[PDB]
Amino acid sequence: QVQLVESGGGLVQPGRSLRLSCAASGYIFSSATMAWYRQAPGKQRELVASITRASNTVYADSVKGRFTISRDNGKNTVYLQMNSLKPEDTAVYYCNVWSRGYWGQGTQVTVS
Amino acid sequence: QVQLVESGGGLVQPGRSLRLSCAASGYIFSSATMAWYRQAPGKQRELVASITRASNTVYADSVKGRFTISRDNGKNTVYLQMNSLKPEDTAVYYCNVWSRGYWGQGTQVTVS
Amino acid sequence: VMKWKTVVAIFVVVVVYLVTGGLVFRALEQPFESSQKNTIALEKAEFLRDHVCVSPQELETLIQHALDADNAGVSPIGNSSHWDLGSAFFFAGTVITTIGYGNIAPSTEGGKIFCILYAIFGIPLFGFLLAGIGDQLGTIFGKSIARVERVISTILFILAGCIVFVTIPAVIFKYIEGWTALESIYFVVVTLTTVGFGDFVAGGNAGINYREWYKPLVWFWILVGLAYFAAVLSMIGDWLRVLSKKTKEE
Amino acid sequence: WKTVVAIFVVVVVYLVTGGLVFRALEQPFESSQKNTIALEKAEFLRDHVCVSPQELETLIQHALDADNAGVSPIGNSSSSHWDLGSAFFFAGTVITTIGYGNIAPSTEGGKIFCILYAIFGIPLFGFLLAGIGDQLGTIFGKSIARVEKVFRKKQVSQTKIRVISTILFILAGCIVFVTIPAVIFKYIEGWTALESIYFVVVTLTTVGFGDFVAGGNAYREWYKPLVWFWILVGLAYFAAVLSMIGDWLRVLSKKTKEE
Ligand SMILES: CC(C)CCC[C@@H](C)[C@H]1CC[C@H]2[C@@H]3CC=C4C[C@@H](OC(=O)CCC(=O)O)CC[C@]4(C)[C@H]3CC[C@]12C
Ligand SMILES: CC(C)CCC[C@@H](C)[C@H]1CC[C@H]2[C@@H]3CC=C4C[C@@H](OC(=O)CCC(=O)O)CC[C@]4(C)[C@H]3CC[C@]12C
Ligand SMILES: CC(C)CCC[C@@H](C)[C@H]1CC[C@H]2[C@@H]3CC=C4C[C@@H](OC(=O)CCC(=O)O)CC[C@]4(C)[C@H]3CC[C@]12C
Ligand SMILES: CC(C)CCC[C@@H](C)[C@H]1CC[C@H]2[C@@H]3CC=C4C[C@@H](OC(=O)CCC(=O)O)CC[C@]4(C)[C@H]3CC[C@]12C
Ligand SMILES: [Ba+2]
Ligand SMILES: [Ba+2]
Ligand SMILES: [Ba+2]
Ligand SMILES: [Ba+2]
Repeated sequence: QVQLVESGGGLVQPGRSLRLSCAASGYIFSSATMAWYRQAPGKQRELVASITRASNTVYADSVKGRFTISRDNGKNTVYLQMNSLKPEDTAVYYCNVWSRGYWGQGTQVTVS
Repeated sequence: QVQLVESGGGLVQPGRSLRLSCAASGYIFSSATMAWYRQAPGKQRELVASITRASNTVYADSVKGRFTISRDNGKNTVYLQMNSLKPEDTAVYYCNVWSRGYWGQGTQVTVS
Repeated sequence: VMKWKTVVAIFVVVVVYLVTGGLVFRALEQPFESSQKNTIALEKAEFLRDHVCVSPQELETLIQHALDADNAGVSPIGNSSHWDLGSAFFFAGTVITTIGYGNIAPSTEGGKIFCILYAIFGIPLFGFLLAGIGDQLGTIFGKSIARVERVISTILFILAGCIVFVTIPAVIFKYIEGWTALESIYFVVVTLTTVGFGDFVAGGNAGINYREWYKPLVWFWILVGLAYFAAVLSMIGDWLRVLSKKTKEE
Repeated sequence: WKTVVAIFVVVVVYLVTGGLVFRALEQPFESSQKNTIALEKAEFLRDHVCVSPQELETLIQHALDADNAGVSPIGNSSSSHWDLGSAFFFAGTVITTIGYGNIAPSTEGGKIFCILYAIFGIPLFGFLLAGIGDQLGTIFGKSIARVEKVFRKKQVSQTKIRVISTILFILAGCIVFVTIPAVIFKYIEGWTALESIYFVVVTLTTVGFGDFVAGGNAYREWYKPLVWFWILVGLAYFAAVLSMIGDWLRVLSKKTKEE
């Protein structure tokens, strides 16, 4: 049973930093590619960041240079360091096992 | 000026073999990936076969084991050996420089 | 045996050779690399235009995911195992010959431990065989040179050896692998000098149905070709010592 | 020829033996990895209906073949691996015969130059590596002169003095050229203890697969030249150790031939 538990969301001030975490279980984490998505109220699911099995990172152009995805294979947790938050980042963030259909519950991050 | 001249199409009998060719010019052919597409009357453009710069071939599941794409870098020509033709292969075949927007005129292949 | 004064002088020569070589390699490759990196971006942009449902970050994640999986031992193409007894026997050869193309490499923890031990005893074990092959080739050349009977003999050894071990195999590689005359010569040199970049590997394309005798004949050519290149590189190493001794006196 | 054909059979046996061990260790894990990659591609095709399986396969193959041909399909780069810095280190892989393959000539002119570069560069480097080995042997000979003086007064047999000295040379050399650098590689590149040891062995034995390369992931200013200085002294140490193993096989074969 693949389970993805998220943490670190909530209401924050614009400009201030925030950190999301994702406790993964039920699968070989070391060889899988992790990813973070965001569901804006008036928009569709959008890929935010993705860290491959060899720790290589890929980011959305809107979050480039501000957000930083990092994996801790020892603790099976994928992080998303969201710095310099703009009101445009207000969305529900989901933790995903890229191209495997495994999704988390979703943590609401509100920037206002 | 990129030009792709096609040859070898036309009316053929079902089961019988047919060979399409594509004389390429106006670009570095050695490093480019060649591809063949087919426009069926009641369907959209469909990738048939594609040979990469390192001569690796990729085929559509409908033409697997029957069609064979091969490149002759010495003569700048990409071939499509269509064997055991079924009436389902009746379509306009286009020669393409995969992911470069360069297309040929299109040769009608009719199997009946 | 060798004094530190000579060692530090030889070290400066090698650093000069490396900086000089690097400058030639940069001038020969960087303009073409910039040209190739522009066409790859154009291809990715045209792919994104043709497939609207795929975002640039999704395409970039997919490309990175495919490259990292391929580098980790798992090919992201198809649904053709490179660890079958056939390819595994030839991989074991690249270890003991120190060619190490890298096309096939251990991914399992146990495979990495075994590969360390395999090279430790396998490389000196192969060195004994390569010394014997070189003596057998030298005895075969000595028997042919006796019929002809030193400067002319060394030029004949180099020329005839270049025909049977370099040109003849490269012609076969051009007619089989579809490589150009230059790419085939480049492959022969890189292979028989144990450099083994891995960019060109004989019997690597999945599309072409290779002959049964093809793969073992390439590995037999490697065995005799390594022994020939070791003799030629030793002659060049000896030539540099004679050239250095003549320049030291003058 | 009788000894040569006997040694050839030994090598073929060693190759078939090794090939069987490698297949048993890798094939089950390779089949497991090739199933999860297919599942990921299938789920990608479900999530992106506008992309056909043959188009996805063409894209993946196109990216792998472009990377293998010298052009990285990652990023836009307005990170060139042909700048003087990386070009100097590439030239090193040629003369040392390590040849990782991470960087390789793509131009016709670069392939012609690389052929000539190895022809004169490999024997030129061999002369330097011989001098480095003599300097390391002189440094070890100076250190062993103090240890052998303590063993001389302890009445240890003269033949056993050389036996203890060879074990000390191997042990001390394995510390400074194998363990110490691999610990640094683990703390810098993020490689595991086994992957770092595997890298050190593969590099210093001139095998150079290219799967593990120092300073490759997109480092400190002193890192890259210190890695290549370690290569220079480490190659000379590994040459001496592999020569000792080659000499021990000759002594072992001579003892077995008599008995
Ligand atoms: C798949 C392809 C690329 C393989 C390449 C073919 C090689 C395996 C061939 C090409 C030339 C051959 C060599 C050509 C000449 C000789 C000399 C020959 O010597 C004799 O028979 C002595 C003759 C005499 O002096 O009377 C021994 C085999 C050998 C080294 C041959 C060994 C096999 C070689 C290297
Ligand atoms: C493929 C391209 C890079 C051209 C290759 C040209 C070679 C034929 C050159 C490049 C460097 C040259 C060497 C540079 C330095 C020396 C030292 C020189 O000896 C001395 O000057 C004595 C003092 C010292 O040991 O340096 C003798 C010639 C030699 C081996 C040279 C021989 C000819 C070499 C190998
Ligand atoms: C980026 C990282 C991975 C680089 C790895 C570091 C190496 C460059 C270091 C690690 C251990 C070092 C060696 C440790 C010990 C010695 C003995 C030393 O000998 C003496 O100074 C003589 C002492 C005496 O006997 O009195 C000469 C340098 C050398 C070979 C060192 C050379 C540099 C080495 C190989
Ligand atoms: C990493 C794994 C594969 C274990 C490695 C074990 C090695 C220590 C073994 C593998 C093959 C062995 C060799 C196989 C054959 C011989 C020939 C033997 O000599 C003879 O029998 C004389 C006749 C002949 O030349 O074959 C002397 C031991 C030796 C070198 C063996 C020494 C020990 C070796 C290198
Ligand atoms: Ba390699
Ligand atoms: Ba090598
Ligand atoms: Ba590679
Ligand atoms: Ba005593």
